[PDB]
Amino acid sequence: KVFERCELARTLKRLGMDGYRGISLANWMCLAKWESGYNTRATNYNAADRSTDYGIFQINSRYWCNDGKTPGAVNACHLSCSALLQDNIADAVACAKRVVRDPQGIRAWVAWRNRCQNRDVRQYVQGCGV
Repeated sequence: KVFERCELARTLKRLGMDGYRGISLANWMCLAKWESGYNTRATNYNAADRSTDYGIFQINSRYWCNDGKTPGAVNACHLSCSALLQDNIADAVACAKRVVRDPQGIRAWVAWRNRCQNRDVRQYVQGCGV
């Protein structure tokens, strides 16, 4: 599923993401926007290390979910990577929360550092009623 902007903002708010571990909804929107264009079925294989990024947040198989084909990988979210490809994003959200419970927080995603950090991210949630 490819979410429309405001639809996703409200979906994330309903799932408890607004201010989760200090991260505003607009930061999560900026992250989803740049990671996948709000696309839950997006996948990205990383030839260099044999891992794959899954879903709307492009969560990596090396540490977060199990896809069985990533060498010496772990599954910190304790989910099959398939769960990160559903139209319903509850599991992907549960996993993104797990990710940010670690020290780095939202900084875990380099795309967030490149396109969201220290930027005016208000536009991602404007007019969405969140």
